[PDB]
Amino acid sequence: RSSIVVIGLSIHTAPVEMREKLAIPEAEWPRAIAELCGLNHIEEAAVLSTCNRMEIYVLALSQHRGVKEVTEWMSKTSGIPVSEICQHRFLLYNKDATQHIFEVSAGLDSLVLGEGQILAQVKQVVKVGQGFGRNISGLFKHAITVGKRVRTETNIASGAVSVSSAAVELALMKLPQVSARMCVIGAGKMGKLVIKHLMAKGCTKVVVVNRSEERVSAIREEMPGIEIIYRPLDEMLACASEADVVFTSTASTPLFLKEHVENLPQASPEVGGLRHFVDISVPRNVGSCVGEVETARVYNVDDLKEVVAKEDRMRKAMEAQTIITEESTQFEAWRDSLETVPTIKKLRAYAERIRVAELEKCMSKMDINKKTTRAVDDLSRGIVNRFLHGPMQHLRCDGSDSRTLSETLENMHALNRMYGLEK
Amino acid sequence: RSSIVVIGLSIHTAPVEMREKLAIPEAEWPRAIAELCGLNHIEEAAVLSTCNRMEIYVLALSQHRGVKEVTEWMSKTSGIPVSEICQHRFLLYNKDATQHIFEVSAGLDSLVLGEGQILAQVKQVVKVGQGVNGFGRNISGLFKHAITVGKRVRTETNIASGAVSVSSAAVELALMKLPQSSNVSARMCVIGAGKMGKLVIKHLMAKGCTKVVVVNRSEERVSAIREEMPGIEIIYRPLDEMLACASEADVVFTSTASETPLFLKEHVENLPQASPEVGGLRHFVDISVPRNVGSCVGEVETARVYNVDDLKEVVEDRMRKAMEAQTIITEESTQFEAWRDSLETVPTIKKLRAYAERIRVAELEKCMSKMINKKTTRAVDDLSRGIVNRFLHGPMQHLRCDGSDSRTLSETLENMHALNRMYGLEK
Amino acid sequence: EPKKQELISKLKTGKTFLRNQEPEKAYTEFKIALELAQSLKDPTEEKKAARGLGASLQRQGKYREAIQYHSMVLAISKRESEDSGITEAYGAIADCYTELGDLEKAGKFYDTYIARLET
Amino acid sequence: KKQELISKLKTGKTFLRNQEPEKAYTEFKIALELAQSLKDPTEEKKAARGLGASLQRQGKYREAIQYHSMVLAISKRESEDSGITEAYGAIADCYTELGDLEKAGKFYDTYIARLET
Amino acid sequence: THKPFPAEVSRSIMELSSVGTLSTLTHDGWPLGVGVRFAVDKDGTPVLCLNRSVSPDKRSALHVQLEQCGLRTPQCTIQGSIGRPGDDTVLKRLSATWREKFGEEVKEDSLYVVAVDRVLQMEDFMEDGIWVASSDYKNASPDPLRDIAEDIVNQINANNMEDIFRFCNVYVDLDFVVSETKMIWMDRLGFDLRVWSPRGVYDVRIPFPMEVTDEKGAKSSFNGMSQLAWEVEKSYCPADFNKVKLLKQV
Amino acid sequence: THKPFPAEVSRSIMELSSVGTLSTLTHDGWPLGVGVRFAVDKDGTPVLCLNRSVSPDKRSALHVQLEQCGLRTPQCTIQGSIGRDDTVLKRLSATWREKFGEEVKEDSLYVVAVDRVLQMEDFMEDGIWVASSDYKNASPDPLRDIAEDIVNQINANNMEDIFRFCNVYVDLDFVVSETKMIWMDRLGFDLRVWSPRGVYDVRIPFPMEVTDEKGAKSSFNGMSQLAWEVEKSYCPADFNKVKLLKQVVG
Repeated sequence: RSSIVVIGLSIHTAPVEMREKLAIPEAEWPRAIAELCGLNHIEEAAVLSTCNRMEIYVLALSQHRGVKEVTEWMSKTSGIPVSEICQHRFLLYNKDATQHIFEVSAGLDSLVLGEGQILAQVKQVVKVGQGFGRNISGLFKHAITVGKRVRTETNIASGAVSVSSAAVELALMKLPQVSARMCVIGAGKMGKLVIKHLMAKGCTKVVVVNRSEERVSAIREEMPGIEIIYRPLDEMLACASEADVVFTSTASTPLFLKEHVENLPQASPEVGGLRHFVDISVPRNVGSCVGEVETARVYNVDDLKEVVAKEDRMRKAMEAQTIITEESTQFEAWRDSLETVPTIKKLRAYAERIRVAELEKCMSKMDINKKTTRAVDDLSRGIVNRFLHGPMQHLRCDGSDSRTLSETLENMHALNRMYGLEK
Repeated sequence: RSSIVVIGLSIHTAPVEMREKLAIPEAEWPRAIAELCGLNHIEEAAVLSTCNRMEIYVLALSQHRGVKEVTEWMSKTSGIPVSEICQHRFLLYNKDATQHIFEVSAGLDSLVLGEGQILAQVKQVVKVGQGVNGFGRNISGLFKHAITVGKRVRTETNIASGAVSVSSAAVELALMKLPQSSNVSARMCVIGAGKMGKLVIKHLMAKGCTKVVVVNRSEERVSAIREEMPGIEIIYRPLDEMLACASEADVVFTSTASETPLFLKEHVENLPQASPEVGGLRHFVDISVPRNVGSCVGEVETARVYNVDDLKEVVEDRMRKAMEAQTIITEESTQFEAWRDSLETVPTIKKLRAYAERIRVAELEKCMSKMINKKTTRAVDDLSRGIVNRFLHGPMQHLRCDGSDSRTLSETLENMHALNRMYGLEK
Repeated sequence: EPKKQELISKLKTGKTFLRNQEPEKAYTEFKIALELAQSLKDPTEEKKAARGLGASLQRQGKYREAIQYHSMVLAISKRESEDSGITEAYGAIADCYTELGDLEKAGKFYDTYIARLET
Repeated sequence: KKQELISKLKTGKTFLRNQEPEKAYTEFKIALELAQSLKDPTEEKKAARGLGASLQRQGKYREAIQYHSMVLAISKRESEDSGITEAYGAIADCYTELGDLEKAGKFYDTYIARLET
Repeated sequence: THKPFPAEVSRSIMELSSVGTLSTLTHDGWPLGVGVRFAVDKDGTPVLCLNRSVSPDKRSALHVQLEQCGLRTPQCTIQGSIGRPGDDTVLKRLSATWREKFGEEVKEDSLYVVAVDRVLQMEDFMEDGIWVASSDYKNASPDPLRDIAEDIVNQINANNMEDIFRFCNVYVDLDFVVSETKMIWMDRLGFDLRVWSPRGVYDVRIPFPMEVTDEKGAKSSFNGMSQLAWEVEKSYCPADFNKVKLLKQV
Repeated sequence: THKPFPAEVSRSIMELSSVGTLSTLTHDGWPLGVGVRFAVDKDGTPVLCLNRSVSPDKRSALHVQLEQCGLRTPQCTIQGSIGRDDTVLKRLSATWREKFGEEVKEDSLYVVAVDRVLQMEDFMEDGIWVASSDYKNASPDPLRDIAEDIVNQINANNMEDIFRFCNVYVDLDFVVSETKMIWMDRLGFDLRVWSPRGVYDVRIPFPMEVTDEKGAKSSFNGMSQLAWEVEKSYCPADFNKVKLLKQVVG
């Protein structure tokens, strides 16, 4: 028995205040995989952690015991009780699992990462490849194929609402009647798209707070359509004080607290005097109660589901499900391709017992001589080989065709019945 | 691909005036089987001929060409044009063919002969075809099992109790057609006191017929019947007084084995009209095939003729016996076919030995050329056949299954397919 | 030495003839081999030639004639109380019955054949 | 000393017949020590194939591959086609016991191509 | 035609089906349609179990469908009046038929009977349909192949595509090439086929040489036509008969 | 309860089914029921094809069934008025063709103005009336197209969990003989349990509402795991078991 299982907390089943307790950094990926394989019913393991999901891919001997051992590990790593995890856990088994990771790599599910960060991370997961056996690696490697295949055959990616994109949109959903002085803390991959999707909405000026000034200056010249000014983290609390809505994306514990915002001035009377703290950084940078302040409201990555939803984004979605369906049933075809391998080993084991017994019962009736023994042994192995070659060849099958694969497995079943390879 | 086919003229599809031209007596059965197997697409054959049916059961290579050849044989033997046969032809294929012969042996296909004549005949066919090379084993296998079905229906269901026979319906039809004014009081007459004849008298008695005149060759035969049923008066007359009896009878039941009619128009014209109690009509009920009454004696105003085809009139809520017997037919029909599917692996068992020999021979010759001998040669040969035998024993044993168990049978056939794929035996 | 060498010659010659599809030329070879084997009073070599005769008849479509010779190798083996070639005999007979279209009878002989494969 | 080779050689197969892989492993080691000392390529592959087989029963599959890979080397060094096919099977047998069905599959595919000739 | 009378088809539908729509009038005067299970006596008169009440206007109509191989859906509609059986011996007669048809029990407080006045009969959807007198309906008998029709059709469509295709060449005068052909239904007089082609999609009625009364009668008749069609195409015998010409679009 | 609103069930039925019964009035005053294919617009108002003309009484009623796993047949009846501008005509003539893949005569296109919808749960049921507003606003169940396919897969591939759900999620007083799964929607799924005593239908709810196919499978796998841990005694069954059953007659 062996099953490919995906376990974890997604954005659709668990709140951000629950997932962030399990957000495993890239540095601890080898350690997380090591611990998971320390479990009895776990052979291989992998950790996929983005701002919209926390998912654990494992190779389990028994899936009922495999899931349990992992769910406990999730509790012993998050502090969240096992009882609460089960009420928010996401769990798919086999081809539902292999499809899911394909649907993630294709950016088909939930808000997207953007600029192929989702596909880049999976490549990075594979690059971190040490002992994550050959089955999990096989699935992830094929997920990269699907991810890039969807990228090149369907530019669905060029019109998809990304996390950073929805951050800009949701900001305008809460803000009246812009402009209206936007500010972005943290200039990264997420930070870039926040400004990029901010510029495309008619934003004249944007304040960007970041550690590296060189990092910001590189962004300003790429997109010359919006005015970008730099200020360091020292004036982070100061820049937020001179902005109507603050975008926070960094890799930090929260940066803005309750009484750190209480000391801030009110926003302009042109936008209602309210401040919008949009936090797309995971774990969060704002919170966990800043919204208690009168002139300030906090929006998590979870609230990005509220907007938006407008046309071809469902046509491209169906065009990608064609790709997913094709590779998903082609990957499972490759997993079934290897099911005959243990039978081939057992057929040699059966053939050897007969070949030995008949040869041992022959030498007892024959001593002499030197070059003859090597002639009676070659005959013994000659009959067996040409007898095995038939079934042996028809147990090894690959490529596609729902007929050759179907017929090969039936051959295995017959050899099991005929030679009693079950025992 | 070899299929069991049943072809012929049933009472439900062909009229008696057409079937009687193809009525083969028991004497010509070995000849008919010999001719039929002389055909190209026909291996085995058997001829089942009763007054209700003329049916030829054959084992064909092709079920299309085989039928074509047999149908042509029917035409050349009967004289009937092939086109005219096809408009009245009865034809079933394999599982439907075995289903039919069982329903006939069980007497389910109405009507019956009575007193178990159908089953007695099937035994006779098997007995006669024991010496016939044309009779094969596949046909014998079907017929022998058909007797089993017959004996099972006879014993496990008293369906034979209220079952309408040809003779039974002959009496029922006679009392039905003659005016409702004393159907029994009418003068009865029966020609030929054979098996069919006794059942007429028997059912006449069961309707209150006190007196009946019986015409027959052997008087001992009639006296043997009189001593059997004292509930009815039986008077014996020889064939010399046949017209003399018909002239003094209101209804004449004719059953004999004469190929030519016993009544022609000319003679019945000379006969007086029947009693005025029945309207002066003399009713000739003919339960014989070939008929004993001519086909234009009905042209006489004072005479009406009835064949076996006319017994269809009202042929009974106790039909549960029919369904109880259908349980037996279904039970055996779907079990006989399973037994046939059991034998499909036999040719594969043969090819697999041949495949093994080619390897075993070739490997031993390359061994012996590259090799003093005496007892050593017999030992190396034992190794050569020893490896093969123990290797084949696995697949070989799992190709042989018999003994029901539809699930094991299914797996057995899949074993064959795999051996076909793995060793390319069929290709 | 002289007659024995004559036996083995015509014996393997027939197998050469049977290897390609000329059974009529092969039947002649074993016919001599059988006659030579009988004069030499060698039961072992006699049943070898007898097997060739049966196989050759199978190639000509003469299956019923072949069974007679396959039954001979059984009689020789039973008389000599040596079980060498009995397993092949029951198999060969079943092969003949299979070609005659009688599979039920063939199956019963194969059933005996399968039980001897143990051996 | 030449008689000592065949002696312990067939002795090792006896322990493998009675599932005692530890006592069997020791004997094939000595047999190899003699086979190399007598400088016979044929006898060398025997003890080496025996060693790998004895290791498979101890669960030491990864170690066993090394000795099954020796017999592949002995054949190439002698230009001999003897014992090669059994090696490719034996190696593939080990990968199958490791749960790795793809490498075993590739090594089994090679194993089929040799059964012909 | 070579198709059975509309009076007989309605009887066939009522015997095979068990589910219908009871159209009735309310106190409001509005037509109301609710699903209901029913059974049929020896006369063709439907008996159903209804949970609604009453209605005081007893005028109603029972619509029953019969899907044939998922291609054609002949349907009939019994029009009449609903009332209690009579609270006597004729109630136990109905409780037995309901118990024999479904094998389940019956709440006798809920047994209503539609007094058949006249019956509508259509061959498929969007069809005009033909009214049937209650005398013709009661007298007409259900088809003797109704209980095996579906099974025998699927068996033909799955084991006998060669013969089905061959019937489209030697039994019907089609003015085109046939792409696909499935078998729709089979009754005492013959069977219907649906032919697919770039020219159109039509339903043909190929009649048996003579009327069929049983299962053995239908298979022997089919095998007889299957034989002749083979001899014609193989040109071993002439085709001395007039091919079917009448088609019907759908 | 744990079942979706009856207004949502009627919409779900209207989206899955394509065959209904059109009940109408005659000149004679008698009610008439005729089979008819139909389609449904974005609001839920039915669109059908007729072979008849628009008569003087426009009021009609459309009854539609939905058989679920051949065990239960939830059904609804749209009661309203039927009548024939090219504005909303070109839109409905497109939706029909998109549903069936067939051409459609615009001269026989009718629309039933929904006034209210009667909604039953099965045969012989009372049913609850639904306002035309609650119906128009309600959305069809998002698992409708995947329900039958998933239900059948569960009934064959997770029978071990279905029996196990009957031991840990429902408080029964009898031994389980056979238990198949009937249906599944956004809120949960129904089971039919057989026993030597009798047969009932239970409604087991999902932990939280499901939105898509992946969610339902994930919810099922979560319930299967907990149900397994309970029976194997690895964790407590810290919840209230389902007690509400329902009598039914097979």
